[PDB]
Amino acid sequence: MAHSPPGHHSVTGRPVNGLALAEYVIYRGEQAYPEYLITYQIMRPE
Amino acid sequence: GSGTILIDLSPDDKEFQSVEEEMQSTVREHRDGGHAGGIFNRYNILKIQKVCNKKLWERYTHRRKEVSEENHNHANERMLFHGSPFVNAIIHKGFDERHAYIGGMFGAGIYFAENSSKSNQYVYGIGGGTGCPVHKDRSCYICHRQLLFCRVTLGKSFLQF
Ligand SMILES: CC(C)Oc1ccc2c(=O)[nH]c3sccc3c2c1
Ligand SMILES: [Zn+2]
Repeated sequence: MAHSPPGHHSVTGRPVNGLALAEYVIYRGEQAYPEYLITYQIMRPE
Repeated sequence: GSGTILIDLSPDDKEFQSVEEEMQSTVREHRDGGHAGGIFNRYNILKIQKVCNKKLWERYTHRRKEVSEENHNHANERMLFHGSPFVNAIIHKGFDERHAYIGGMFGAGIYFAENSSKSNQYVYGIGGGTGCPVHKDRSCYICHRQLLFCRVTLGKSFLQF
């Protein structure tokens, strides 16, 4: 596992002409808690 | 005896409903046309469980306070999706360096998405791997998938365009 950029706790990947929302990276496992376990199927478009 | 218990939420519970809405409302179309995560506009939610672990919760709040104090009392805490073949190990033992994406665009760390459909591309591995274990189908509409909806401390975040 790499280090966070000096002076930072995380990285934000800002989204090209898009409807895309952000992605994020932490370099310490302690900086996330798995609050909810979601069980699901993807649904075939009609 | 990891210390982890799972509590089922009723579909009638406001907490179930707000988590489902964040899951459904953050689906988008992907540039791979569904190659990694499958072709879909929405999910069938089968179950939502609260993950309860005193030790792992205290591990989180201890680190949250360290970050907060380095950042004018601001944890910059988000609720974000995580998809992984290792969700079972994560809920029992917590996130650690073994859940890191070594080949990630933003370096070897643990990745989270605002888009549920982005995290869905990783449930069966990097780029969807070989898809569902039963049918080897990245777009399987039969097999049950799991995503984590996670509390994440960002603190001071480096903005990469
Ligand atoms: C592509 C990258 C910039 O964004 C992401 C966004 C979400 C996730 C995720 O939910 N799980 C996993 S497991 C390995 C990588 C990822 C991942 C990567
Ligand atoms: Zn399947």
